[PDB]
Amino acid sequence: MVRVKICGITNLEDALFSVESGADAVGFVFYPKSKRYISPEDARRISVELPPFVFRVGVFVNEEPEKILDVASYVQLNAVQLHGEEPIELCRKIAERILVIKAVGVSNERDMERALNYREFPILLDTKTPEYGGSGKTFDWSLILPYRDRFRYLVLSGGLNPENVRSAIDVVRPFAVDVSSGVEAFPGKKDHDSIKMFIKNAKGL
Amino acid sequence: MVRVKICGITNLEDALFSVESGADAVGFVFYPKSKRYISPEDARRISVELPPFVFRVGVFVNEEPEKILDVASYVQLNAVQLHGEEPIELCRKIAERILVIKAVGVSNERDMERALNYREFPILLDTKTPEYGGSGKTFDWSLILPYRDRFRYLVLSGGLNPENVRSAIDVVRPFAVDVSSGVEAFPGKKDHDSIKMFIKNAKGL
Repeated sequence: MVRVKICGITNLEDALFSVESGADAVGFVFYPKSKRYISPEDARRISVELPPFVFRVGVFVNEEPEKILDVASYVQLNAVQLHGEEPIELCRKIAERILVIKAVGVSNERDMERALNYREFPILLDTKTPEYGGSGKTFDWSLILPYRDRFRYLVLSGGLNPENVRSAIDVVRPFAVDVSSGVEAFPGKKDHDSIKMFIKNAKGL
Repeated sequence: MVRVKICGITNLEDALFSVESGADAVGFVFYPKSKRYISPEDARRISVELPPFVFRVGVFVNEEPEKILDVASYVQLNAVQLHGEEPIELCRKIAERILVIKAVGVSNERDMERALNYREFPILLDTKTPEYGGSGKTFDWSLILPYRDRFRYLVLSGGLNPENVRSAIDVVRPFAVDVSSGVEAFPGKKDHDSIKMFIKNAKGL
């Protein structure tokens, strides 16, 4: 069965609803220019309130290493998602202290070739970018297939929503699936019926 | 749906099988006198290999605080399970840095009253002790019921096995369920068919 991360959580109620509906991880965006940004202090409040067995992931975009580690210990993150153009050296330094997921933008196979240099880390494939946080009237999920067994663990991301998750999962059969705006009411606020349906469809409940 | 932690993991293959069968957390026992003991070094090897979105919990029994924190950062644990007679002060100090689950032995309601002093932390109720790591031709799960809503998150433990999990869960409706010997081939080695059935029955798959 697939794991599900709900990203862009900005408030306690959305986080708790996610956990109770079956989400395995919640994500906090620590990138200042994001509309889904949450301060380490606001995030800490939420993290501390959440139950065990649910990953708290912090999203950073080209943040300097020392700051990433300080926010992680403060907010008590379980993993760091490096979503910029961080070099493997930076990734390897962070990995000495906390688990790192390297996010890579992907739109064609040259991007998948770039992704293969990071194969030592769990990879989050952020499909069809920039545009927004993801999206497409279904990205050709099959183009990722020939590279699937080259990675240890794969998290599918970008444009996933309640109507298209199952298809994406059937094709790729990833370890996890990730979503932010595909289950939003508006920027920073989740739509509960959407989170419910997304998890039900992704997991086959 | 309930979360499932498989405790007493001593080897990589048992851990990976647990994750792939649906377990949400794996537990490493760092109590030297346990037959399921694993050194921080051996545990680190396994932790580093596991995918994200799966909790690594470390089990300590009356260990001094500084040593608990060192093993946690070294092995990259996501939570600490204090399974001795640790006072709330020790629990509160550890909690400043990493999530803590307080395990409490429970056989009657005086024990549940003792458990209520730790209600600020997620509680693991270790039913019917000492004897072994748990057990009973079903502990009267219903005695925990009147105390259920006093705790934030509850992890049911002790004597759970593939045949009795559903019943225990129906009665209490805990956040999680925990098992070690109920899915073992012998001390330290898991039986894969048992892990499979336990998770399938606990989660209703």
